[PDB]
Amino acid sequence: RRLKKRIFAAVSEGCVEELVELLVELQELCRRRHDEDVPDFLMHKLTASDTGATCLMKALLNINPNTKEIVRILLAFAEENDILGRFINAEYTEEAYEGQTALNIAIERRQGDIAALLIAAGADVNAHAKGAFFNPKYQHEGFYFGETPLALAACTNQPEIVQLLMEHEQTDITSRDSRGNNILHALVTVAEDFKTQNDFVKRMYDMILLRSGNWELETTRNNDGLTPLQLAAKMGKAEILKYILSREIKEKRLRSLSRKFTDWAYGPVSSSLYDLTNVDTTTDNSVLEITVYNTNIDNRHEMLTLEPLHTLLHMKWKKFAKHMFFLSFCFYFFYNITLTLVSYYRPRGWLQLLGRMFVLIWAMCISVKEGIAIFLLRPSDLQSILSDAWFHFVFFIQAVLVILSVFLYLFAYKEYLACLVLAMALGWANMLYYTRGFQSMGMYSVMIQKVILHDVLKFLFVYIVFLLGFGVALASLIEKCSSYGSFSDAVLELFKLTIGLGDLNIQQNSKYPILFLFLLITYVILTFVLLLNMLIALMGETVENVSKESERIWRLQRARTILEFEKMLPEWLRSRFRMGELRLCLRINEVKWTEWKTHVSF
Amino acid sequence: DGLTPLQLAAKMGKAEILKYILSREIKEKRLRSLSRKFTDWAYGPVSSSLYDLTNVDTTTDNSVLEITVYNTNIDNRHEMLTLEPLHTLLHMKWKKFAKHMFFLSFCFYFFYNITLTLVSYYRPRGWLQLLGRMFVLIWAMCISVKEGIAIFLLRPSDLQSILSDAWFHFVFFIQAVLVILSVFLYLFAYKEYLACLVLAMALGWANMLYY
Amino acid sequence: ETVENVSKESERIWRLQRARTILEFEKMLPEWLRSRFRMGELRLCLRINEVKWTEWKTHVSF
Repeated sequence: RRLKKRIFAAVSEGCVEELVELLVELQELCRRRHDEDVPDFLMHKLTASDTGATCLMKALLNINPNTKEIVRILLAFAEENDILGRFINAEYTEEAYEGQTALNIAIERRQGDIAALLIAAGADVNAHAKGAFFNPKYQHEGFYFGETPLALAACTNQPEIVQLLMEHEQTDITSRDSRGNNILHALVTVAEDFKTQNDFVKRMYDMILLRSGNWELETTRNNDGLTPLQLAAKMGKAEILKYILSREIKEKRLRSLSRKFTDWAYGPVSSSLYDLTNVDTTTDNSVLEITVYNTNIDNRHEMLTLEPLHTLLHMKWKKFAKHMFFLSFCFYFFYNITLTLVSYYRPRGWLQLLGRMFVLIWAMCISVKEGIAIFLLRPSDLQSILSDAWFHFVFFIQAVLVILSVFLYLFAYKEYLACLVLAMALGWANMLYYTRGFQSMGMYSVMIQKVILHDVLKFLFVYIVFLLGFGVALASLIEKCSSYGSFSDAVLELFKLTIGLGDLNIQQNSKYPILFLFLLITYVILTFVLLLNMLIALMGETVENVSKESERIWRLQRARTILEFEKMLPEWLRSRFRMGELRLCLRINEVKWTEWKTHVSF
Repeated sequence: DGLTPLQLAAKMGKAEILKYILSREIKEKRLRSLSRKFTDWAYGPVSSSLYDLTNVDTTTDNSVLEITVYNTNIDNRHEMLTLEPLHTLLHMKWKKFAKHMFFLSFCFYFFYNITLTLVSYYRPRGWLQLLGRMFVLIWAMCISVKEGIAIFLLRPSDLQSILSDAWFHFVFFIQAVLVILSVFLYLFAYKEYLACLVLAMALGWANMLYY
Repeated sequence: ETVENVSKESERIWRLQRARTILEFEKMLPEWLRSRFRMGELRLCLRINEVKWTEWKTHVSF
């Protein structure tokens, strides 16, 4: 009741003589045997009852210029009463830091010598700090480091303790923690995608993999089924991905770990074989399909520009995707030409039935294809971000409008013309999707979507309240017997007056003509001059901001087209795999006239 | 003037001395009551710390939050409103009780303007309008007296010089007095109530951009 | 020129207008219902907790 808090206050600040006198006094209080329990009474007088923290963690959490010898005499006292086997490896009891033993706090607080002192004293290294704070839901709620002391020494940039732990006998390196991660997935989750100056994590990954010297750390999957390569492609870290995909290590006994084998080099020309184990579309979930089909990252073009992704997409294009894209565009052009010629020569016999049937067949095909492609619209993050969720909707709406027009035409209903001309107008406005094949037209097909979604929806969501306010404030003072008779004619007159049409004549059948004229002049100064040109200043800002970022959007849209047309193929006709076994080992060759010349000029 | 060094450094707009004073961690004993932030525990990047809220709240009548928000004579007000314990204080003060009050005020003003629009559109060129005229008159008297108080406290006359929300008090008060003037001219024999009523309705629908 | 100069300075103006709305709605309350004060005595001592992933990583990387 009194010695426990006394020794807990004693261990904190570092009064050594008070500490050793209270430990020998605790030994005398232990000497009078109450014959209840040998270890539980010692734990009750040594560990706190609320948190679970022992005197060792309290010594380590509160470092001071006399912090080593208090741990040494405390371990000597633990060594004295035969308690050290269940004392130096004690964990928390609460479910917050549940598992955080003394070795983790020793490693985290940059105390390497105390860490080696505990590991030489018989500390456990396979401990798992599996508390909920250690594996939180997001990145901002807790410290995720893989809950092992080896990964904690690796992520906090202390390579001394990493070398000190890998040379130990018991420290299993491929130990998978609660999420499934080994040390390499934890190193990937800590790393930073932007090229910062001293990035320790690439060096740590390098030396840990070379110190292990086995393929096993590189290919174990976590609970989501992702290797470190697929995980670094998932999270969007371009530097670790660029290191892993092109890893050239030259000496013998570390050569099966390499992934790029340079075959021959001469000046700037170099031919090299890359490895394509998990970077293809052979398997169901790979680096190409991950780095193209993401939405949760921003540097997708920073990842799609490095080999063997760039040459893989070029070979995949010029082998079989260019002809499939131009063939799809030709079929959609003939479908829209046939729909236009049918809907223009409407009967106000035997020349239309051929001409109606191809339209109906291709409409049923397009509707069921988009029905499948929106049935797989499960993640609902593709809807949030601009990447090609819209065109599935518009193609499906045009197909169902065509088939609804045909089924209303074959019956006695004469409202088929509305559905048919909406189908034809939508079908000719959908041809801008096929302007992603060129380079100078992708910047013109993405601008429409960025400007409609960013600016014009905002300006219309403000302009509707001025339109409604002045519409009822003008229509309600017109005497019933000029043009402003109803609400829904005054709203049309104000819309005509906004876009430069319409008559701003004086004489409407009012009883207050000066008030009517003042409201009309105020509306024209608010929306013809102030609101409209402010919208055009905003649209200029959006178009300027997107036309300096057009080529990234075009490359990403082309890559998504590649992988969609590649998934469209059957299992046969995928006889276009890359290269025979060396492993797949795609052979590429490139010239680097900029790096060779600055490498030589020094 | 009744200002501590903390309130003075918030008044003059000096962000560096304010950032030093509000988060002052001194670690040795005998200089620990002078500290204002007590760091409770730290682990890697996660840190939990207790800050002090003596003169940084709205408990007293003149404090650092009320000074650094309600100023006009400075330019770096966002440089001061982004440091703790002001940022988390405004977030807690929002999500506890101010979000519901703001959305409730917006819903009441939307229903007041919908009722004013439906009354002023179906003008008689009986028993369906009197309910419909009376809620408009009650909420107009409430809004007019609220803005009358809020412009009665418009003493400094530097809030008029700088864009911060002196305009909307004027426009809300003008729309409220236009509504009550239209009602009092409608209950008499005057037929110039339509001018005041449609100016009130147009101003009431252009005032929804404040929300 | 004005719209370009204000749309690169919009988020400051929005944060300041939100803060003025907070303090106005807080002054609107009576003396009762200000049972939403921050934290009991240690002094008031608001407890906050934050992660600083940028300062920790550059502090560690040296």
